[PDB]
Parts: sequence; structure tokens; C-alpha cells
Amino acid sequence: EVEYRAEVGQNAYLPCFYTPAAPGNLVPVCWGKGACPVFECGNVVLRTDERDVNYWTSRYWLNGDFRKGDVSLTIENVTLADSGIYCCRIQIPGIMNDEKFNLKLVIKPA
Amino acid sequence: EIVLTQSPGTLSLSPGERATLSCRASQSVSSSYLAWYQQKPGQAPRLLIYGASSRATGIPDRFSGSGSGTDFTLTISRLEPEDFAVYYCQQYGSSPITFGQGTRLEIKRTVAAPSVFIFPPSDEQLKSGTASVVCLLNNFYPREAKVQWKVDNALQSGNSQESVTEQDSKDSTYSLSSTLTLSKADYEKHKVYACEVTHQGLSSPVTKSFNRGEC
Amino acid sequence: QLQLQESGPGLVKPSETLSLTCTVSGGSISSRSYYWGWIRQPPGKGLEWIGSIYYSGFTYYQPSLKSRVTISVDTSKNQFSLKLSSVTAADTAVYYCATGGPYGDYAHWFEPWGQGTLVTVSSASTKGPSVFPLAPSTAALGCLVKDYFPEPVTVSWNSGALTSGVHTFPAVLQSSGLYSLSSVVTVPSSSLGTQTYICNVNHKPSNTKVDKRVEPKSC
Repeated sequence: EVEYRAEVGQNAYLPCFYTPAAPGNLVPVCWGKGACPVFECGNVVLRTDERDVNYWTSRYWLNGDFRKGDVSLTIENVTLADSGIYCCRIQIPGIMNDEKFNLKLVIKPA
Repeated sequence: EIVLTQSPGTLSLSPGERATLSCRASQSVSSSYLAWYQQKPGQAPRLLIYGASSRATGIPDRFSGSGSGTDFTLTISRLEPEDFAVYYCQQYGSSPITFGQGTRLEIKRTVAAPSVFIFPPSDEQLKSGTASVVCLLNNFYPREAKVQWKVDNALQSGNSQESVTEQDSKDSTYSLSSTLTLSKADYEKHKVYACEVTHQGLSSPVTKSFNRGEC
Repeated sequence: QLQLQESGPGLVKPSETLSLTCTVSGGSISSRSYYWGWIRQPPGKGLEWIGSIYYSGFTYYQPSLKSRVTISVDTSKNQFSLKLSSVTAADTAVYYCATGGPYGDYAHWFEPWGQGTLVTVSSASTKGPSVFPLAPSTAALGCLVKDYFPEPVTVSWNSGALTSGVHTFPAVLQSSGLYSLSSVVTVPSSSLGTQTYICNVNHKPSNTKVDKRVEPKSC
């Protein structure tokens, strides 16, 4: 059972990577809370197609080279309420099925 | 794919009664992810219920949804004439998104006999070689009605087409138009044009007629 | 409130491509946790989902149509579009755009919807109607809208100021392959000499508009 752990007040790291097989051109990516559902993400935590209205103040960030397929999620200043399954989902254009990763985050008290 | 089968295909109920509409799925629908829509004539579908049981904003309390697994219902209590519509279910627990084929709900009312009118062809149309004669049956209930065209007492068959409006959302009646099509040559060979209407609200058939060339 | 409006041709030839656009007003087509769908309804039949695109760009399609369907968004114009290639008569339908959201958990119900736009797939040429009077003698009068293709026509009376007692009937398809319909209105028999009754017929596929005044026939 793969679980990713962070301690309260730290930043969590949830790895997520895809093959950038459509070069140069943007690729839909979502992250949400809960296992990946039928389509896209449930309970979306961040956007990758454009910057959110409160971009600067959000705790959710993609700090990797997402251009090169690193869409790993940072969750800043975690609390116990952050524990749960997260969905990372990528749709390379034309693909038969999205690639869907369910990532389990366990926050531990400080 | 998940196939949705609605039953009954048609329903006819009086106002104030309760309608129970069924949607049955070919396999279990995940998470009660079933929605219901109302489609009035000429309009887009309107969402009534989502998630099997949650009412959409603006939808009256008399609409209720329930069910799970493969069997879902829509309940419409205290029916009103404006509830006439085709109702559709939709599942979104798996892709492709699919819809049932609909249940048509008619709202009953007391018997109303049609008012009947006959219209001769216009002189403008006759000049291009064809004559259309129109019989109108206005504001009747139930929908079943018989129109018999007669031309100098000869019963016409095969040379008419008709259509019926959707149920009126306020008075719950129907109206019907029948068009008899003849050549100008045939039209001008005959004199008495008549439409005979049979309907439950008429104790005997009603005939409306004109004589070609008279007013 | 979000409002959606379909636009595009009403007639497409078999093997050519159907293109429709949905213009969204009252809200941004790029708002988080919305999706935007196309659903069609063949005449007299039920509803078929064609596909959806999410605010984030994720697109999903009816599998049987995927090889022929493209859905895309123009955020600059607040529009989303459908292209369906290689159409046949199976693709004749009223096409609706629709939206759903904002969602928390995944969902894919639709509300609101556009108005729907009929697309007929046919090799036949467009033909505008001839409009003939249904003259009176309560009393009834009307207009007979004959020999047009494709559907639809709209009929109003007195530029939309007369709606009481109006009935506009479903069209019938004649053996010629052209449509015909009637629109009627009931009025006071004592009013026929004073008051004016005009039916306004609009057949958008042929850009044909006709205003027909209907009176008792003079004798």
C-alpha cells in the first residue's frame, strides 16, 4: 500500500509524471481530492490551463517541469484534514483513455 | 454501454394524481448517478433531478426521484396540466453518457368536442395546378378523432394528410389539421366539399361543407 | 444566469461536415469546474450525448462518433463548437449545446441548455414556401405554408401581438419530398370586417420571409 506522508505544517509532495508525447503543445492536466472519477477530476484543487484568480494565495502548486511531464503536486502547510486520496489525471490529445493516478496522502501530527 | 429502458412508454393521468415513471438500467449505475429531465414541446430538456434524488434549483417539491442499482423512479405528485411533457432519464456513472427513450405523460381532462372549420383552396394556389382543402378540428379531448373527406358524397382516401398539435399546456386539449390534395382539374370537376368529424364529444358526426364557387 | 445559443446551417449534404457553434453569455466558458456538452435528438426520437469538453480542456466523446467528431473551445469569443464529418441521414437531428456545473464531486447532468437547432442531412436543394390564405366566413382563419425544404418554418400572427387561440401545426412531409404546414387562429365572427390578421412566415434555410394578410373572401 503506497502512501505519501507529511507532517502537519510541512509541505506534502505527491509525484505524478506523464510521457509528453505531444511536443510543445499544451496537454490537459487536473488534480483533485478523491479517486479519479468517470471524467476529469472530482473536487478540483488547481488549474493548469491558466492561472487561478487567487493563484498567489493557494496552497496547491505544480513546482516541477510540467512542460516535460512532471505534474507532481505540492500541498503547502498541510493539516490533518489534507489526508486522503488525490487524483492526478492527464489527457494527451487523441488518447484512447486518460492516464489516471490515485495517490494516498497521510498527514501525521506534529 | 449502459442501456436505459423507460416504462411505461406512455402515461395518461388526471390532475392531482401521482405519476410514477420508471427507468431501468442494463447494469448497475454507479453512485446513484442518474438524472431526470422534462422536455416540453419545442423546448430543450429541463433538469428535474440529479444524483437519483436531489432536486435541481427551481424545481417544485412535487417532483421526487428515488432508486438505486438498476431501478430508478421519478414521481410527480399533484399533477398539473402543465406537467404534460416527455420525461427522460440519464445515467452518468459510466461513459458513454446515455439516456432512456422517454415516457410521454398526457394529462387527462373532461371530454371536449372539437369545433370544426373547412377552408377552400385559394385562387392563387389553383393557378399553379393544385388544390389544397383544409379541415380544422379545434380544441378537443381525447386525442382520438376521425376526419372523413367527401367530394360530392364520394369518400376520399389516400389523398389527405393530417397533423395534431401537442397537448395544450393550459386547457389540455388537442387540435388537428387535415389537408385534402387534388389537382386543379379534379377540384373544378366537383361541387360539394365536405369534412365529416367523429369524436367522443359529438353525439353524432359533425359535417362542415362548402360548394365550389359559392360564398 | 448562463445562456447558451446554437448557430450554424440547417442543411448539410451527405458526406460533408456539419459545423455548429454555441455562444455562451452570462458567464465565462473558462470558469472552474464546468463542462460543456453537445447532445442531439433525431426527430421523434430520444437524446444522444455526442461529447463534452471540460473547462480544463479534457474532452470525451460518444465512442461510435469519436472518429468523426471534434469539440473545441474558443475562450476569446466565449464559444464552443462541434464538427461532425462525413455526415449521413443518420445525423439529421436537433442539436443542443448544454452545460453543467459548478461541480464538486464529478457529475455530468446538464442545465441550462441551448434552444436546439435542427440540422437536416440531405442532397436536396433548399426551397422557400408558398403561403396561401385559409379564409374565414366564432370564426377561424389561417395560413397554409406549402412546399418548402428543409424544416423548420416559424409562423407568428400580427408580428407576435396575436397569440390567443393560435395553433401552428406540425408539418407533414408530402410525397414530393417537400413540407407543408398550417397555422390557424380563432377570432370573433363580428370582427372579420374591422380587424387585420397577418401571418408572418419565416423560413430561415431559404432566407424567405412572407407576411400574408388573411381576410374573408369577397363575393
